[PDB]
Amino acid sequence: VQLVESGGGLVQPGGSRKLSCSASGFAFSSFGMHWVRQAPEKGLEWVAYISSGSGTIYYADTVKGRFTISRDDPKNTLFLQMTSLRSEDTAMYYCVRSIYYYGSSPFDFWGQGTTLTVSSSDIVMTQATSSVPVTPGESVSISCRSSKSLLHSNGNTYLYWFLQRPGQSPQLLIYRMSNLASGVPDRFSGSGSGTAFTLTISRLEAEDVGVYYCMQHLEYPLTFGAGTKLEL
Amino acid sequence: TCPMDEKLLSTVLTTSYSVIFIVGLVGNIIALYVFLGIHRKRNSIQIYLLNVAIADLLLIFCLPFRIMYHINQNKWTLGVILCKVVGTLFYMNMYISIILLGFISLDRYIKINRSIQQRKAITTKQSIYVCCIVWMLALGGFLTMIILTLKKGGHNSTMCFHYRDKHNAKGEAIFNFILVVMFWLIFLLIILSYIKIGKNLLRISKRRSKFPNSGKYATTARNSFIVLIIFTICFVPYHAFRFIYISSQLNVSSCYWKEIVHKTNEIMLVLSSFNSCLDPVMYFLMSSNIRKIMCQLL
Amino acid sequence: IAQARKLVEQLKMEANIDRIKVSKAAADLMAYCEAHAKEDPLLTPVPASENPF
Amino acid sequence: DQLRQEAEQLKNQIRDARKACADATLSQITNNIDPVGRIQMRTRRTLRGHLAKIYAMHWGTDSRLLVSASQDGKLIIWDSYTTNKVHAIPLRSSWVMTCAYAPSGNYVACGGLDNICSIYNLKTREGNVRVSRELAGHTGYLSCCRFLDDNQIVTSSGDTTCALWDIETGQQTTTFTGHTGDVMSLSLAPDTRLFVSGACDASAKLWDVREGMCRQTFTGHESDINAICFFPNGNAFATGSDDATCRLFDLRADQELMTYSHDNIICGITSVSFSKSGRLLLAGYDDFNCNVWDALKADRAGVLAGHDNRVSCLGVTDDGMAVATGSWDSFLKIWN
Amino acid sequence: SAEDKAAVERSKMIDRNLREDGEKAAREVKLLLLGAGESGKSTIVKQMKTGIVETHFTFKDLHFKMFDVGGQRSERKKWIHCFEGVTAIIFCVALSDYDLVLEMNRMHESMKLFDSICNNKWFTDTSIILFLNKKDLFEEKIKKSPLTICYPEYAGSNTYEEAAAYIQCQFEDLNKRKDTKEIYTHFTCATDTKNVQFVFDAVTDVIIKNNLKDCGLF
Ligand SMILES: CCOC[C@H](COC(=O)CCc1ccccc1OCc1cccc(Oc2ccccc2)c1)OP(=O)(O)OC[C@H](N)C(=O)O
Repeated sequence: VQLVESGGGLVQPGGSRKLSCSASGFAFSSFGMHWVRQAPEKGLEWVAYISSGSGTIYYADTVKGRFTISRDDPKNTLFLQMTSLRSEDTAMYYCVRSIYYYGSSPFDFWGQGTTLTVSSSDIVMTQATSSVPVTPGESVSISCRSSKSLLHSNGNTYLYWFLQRPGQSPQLLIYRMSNLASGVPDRFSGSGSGTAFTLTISRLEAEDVGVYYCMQHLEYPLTFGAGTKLEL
Repeated sequence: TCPMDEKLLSTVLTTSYSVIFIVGLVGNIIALYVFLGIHRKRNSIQIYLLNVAIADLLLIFCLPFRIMYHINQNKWTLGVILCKVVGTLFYMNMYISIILLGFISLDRYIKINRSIQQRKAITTKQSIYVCCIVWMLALGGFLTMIILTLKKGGHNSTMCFHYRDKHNAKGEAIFNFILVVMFWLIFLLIILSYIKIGKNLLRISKRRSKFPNSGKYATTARNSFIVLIIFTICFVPYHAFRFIYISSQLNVSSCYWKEIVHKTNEIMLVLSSFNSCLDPVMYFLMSSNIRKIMCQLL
Repeated sequence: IAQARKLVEQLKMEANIDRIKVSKAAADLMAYCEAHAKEDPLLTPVPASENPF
Repeated sequence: DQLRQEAEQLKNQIRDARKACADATLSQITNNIDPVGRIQMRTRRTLRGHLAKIYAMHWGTDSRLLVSASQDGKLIIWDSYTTNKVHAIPLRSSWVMTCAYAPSGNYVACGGLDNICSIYNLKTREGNVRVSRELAGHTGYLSCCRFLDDNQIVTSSGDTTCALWDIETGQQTTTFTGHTGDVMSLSLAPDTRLFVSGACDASAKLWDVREGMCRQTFTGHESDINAICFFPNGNAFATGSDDATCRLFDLRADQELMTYSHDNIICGITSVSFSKSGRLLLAGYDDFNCNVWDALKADRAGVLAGHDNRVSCLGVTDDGMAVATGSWDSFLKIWN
Repeated sequence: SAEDKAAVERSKMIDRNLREDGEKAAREVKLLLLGAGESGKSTIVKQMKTGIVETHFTFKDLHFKMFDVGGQRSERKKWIHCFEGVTAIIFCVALSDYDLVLEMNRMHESMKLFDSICNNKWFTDTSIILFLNKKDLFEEKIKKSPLTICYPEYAGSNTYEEAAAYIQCQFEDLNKRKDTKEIYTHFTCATDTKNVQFVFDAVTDVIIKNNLKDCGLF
């Protein structure tokens, strides 16, 4: 599975750009698709979502009506058409797949992302700190809190734990509470209640360092946490 | 209002209406029985024909008031309310039957002549949809016309089913004219549909690509022609004369034209209502399985 | 001489069987159905609060 | 003749030994137990989308996911709670007669008149359901595929024999022969140590998956056996034939425990399953309906009345919360 | 509920694809090929162009799926109902084996097989297209072997036409639902390429008959 983005670069304010996401290695027509963004050394921030078959489209309320989402299923290409760009739209954009049925992991694979530089109600998720130093072999517990109780009437708590290693793309670790993603070592675990949530890492190795993120789905818009960076 | 002689007319109307009433009652009861007791699954045409049977049953239930009125003294003993109820109900049931027969002809044409393999037998949904639309429109028109006539119309008397002027009520006259023209459109649709069905069945039978059941196609074409002829002879003369009925009924004229107009209208109503009794018998006779059942039981 | 040899060998294997009789084995099903009666959601109707259907 | 006489005498003395030591019938001991009354179940969910006869269904191991096989070559995975179609799989052969859900939920093996058991992988990286492997080697139609684990499965066939396969290699690991008719059903024991298969020769046989030996033989029906399943404790099994008689046999008593027939039913049994406690034996019959027999008193303590065609398949969840029934009218109904 | 709202949409898309597949599958003709083995069904299969063998072919913008179940070697009582709903049953019978024996001659094998299939409970509204193979061989054989060997009640000259007509009538009399279903007899040709045309005509007549039975005039 390989999602590759293009269209990044430097643009002047007031212009319009187009970002392409080419998929190769899976059934693009059966996957809903999210556009997410991350400001330089600030944190992740969801942009838009388009369901399978281009039926449902959701935009972030901060940018709603100013971006456009397009899909090509006979070509397996995702388009984000951006109309007007301020000084805040500069960021790294990621193209995430998401398939929704009973038991699916809808944030499994993330794209490599593309960079964009522009010259010069909603649930709140807050993470405790932003930098925690630790040595290998020591269990580390990270925590974050939500405003609403994410535990829906279904019994499922829509909490997602992602990791971004330095220089790499985000990778899914937990998708509801303790459901490990595909290819993630069994040392990670997650738990919590309602609003207070903890990600625990036992037997930490050198490759586990990076920025951890907690996100809620539960509703649109999707809101990310501050992002806790583990130091070593 | 010339107090003319009507004893012979009363007798012939009474006898003919009684015969039509009993024949329609027995035929529509049998049709209801065969459509409900033994028919588990229904297609669009069967739903349409069941609704036609219901409408004919209501018209047959309306008829005994007519026969009693015509036989007792040619006068209406009860109040004007029941007279208006029966007068409107008879005509609305008749036009429901006409519209549904038109729809039967149309969907038979689409199912026989131009249908290639099937339509997965999902045409029933639109069948109940059209049936409900037609029935709701019919009851709405019935209620609005009866509530207008009973209150706004001050003509209350002890005579019913008699000739009346339409100067005080012109909306009823224009609505009757619209009903006649829409009936004529439906009849044109029916005649084209059944002519095309019959011609297609005759050409299929005359091709004779196959020895088996090549005579059943000719039988079906003959049946299509027969049902078309029966509908025509039952309905066309009445709506042909109703134009003259409306023309004479909306302007002042001597009653010498009026007695023959009223007599012709009564005879034409007899012809129209005789279709209500014929209709189930056509389905019973023209169905091969039902015809064989009748032959083996008798 | 060897067409039904496998048949008779299988039948002989079906003779030396640890025979637990019908009264020693009916009580087993009885005990199993009594001990799991309350956990069966169809033998005894479940309250509608926990019912997912 | 010598072999015929020897077989006849073996059968005669083993039957005499089985009958002579039998203490009493099931009813003689279970009479004093009070009945269950009437098991009134209502259709909580109706699953629509199959456009042909439904021939098989299997419950997921989580008591929430379902797989169903239809004659139009479609294999549908439903979410039983919300009636959402989780998966839709186009089969290569439209003539599917049986199929099953893997105990881990990662696979589904399914087949029929094509002599092949096709195995599909659900938890793929591609987002679809790919065909994992085609198991071939049967010369007659296939019935009752049942996964043992992610890589081992037993299938019965019209070859008068059953086969234990190895999905990693694709080769028939073990072959169980001895039936003299089309083996139409099989059921895995709860403990994955034994299984029972009923055939068109009006007999069932208990076979060992590791030794491949004929452990037991069971007779008593007059016509071909269509369905079979284990009691949840793994010491009994119920068969249903075209005779319109359901029979419960004990694996250790070697004699039929009880008969589940009534005079009014004339058409045979199509499917058989138990409730979680082993108290309510459900039997989907040929006419239109399913009967809920009290598996201890042999009384029809409930009837599921829907299914305007023949009921072809039954299923009870592992927790027993619901029962899904599939019929020839292309409708799956869930009852609770 | 956002995940559930996407799951409902996915199920709706799946259901619409299922509806499209059903619409496509209802628009094709289903034929069940049956015979006695030595009836030369392979010749019919060739002229159209283990377990169950499906043959797909298009003729005059009509799609045909013909299912051959000759390689099943199992009891038909368990899987014949699977073919309830086929447009037609194409039966093949050889005319050369009226004298050859398999005990009992093969012609009675074919006749009793035809009687069993035609009167099957799952086959009441389905029509049968009957094919008579080995026309030239049967014509040449009867010049030295009388048909009396097969039918002792037959009384007629040992010519091709009379014997063939008698055989066709004998096959016809096996039908007991003379008004429900219909038997469609043909004599197979080699170089004329007319067998497929006969099958097309027969299936077209079957479809027309079903439509007429639906409409209510017939
Ligand atoms: C008040 C006495 O009425 C009976 C009769 C006069 O009848 C008419 O003028 C024709 C019927 C008619 C026309 C216009 C509006 C309503 C009418 O009544 C029936 C009706 C009700 C509702 C709907 C409807 O049409 C439908 C349209 C679409 C779908 C379904 C129905 C029709 O007077 P009387 O009995 O005195 O007889 C006079 C004379 N002998 C004779 O025969 O006309």
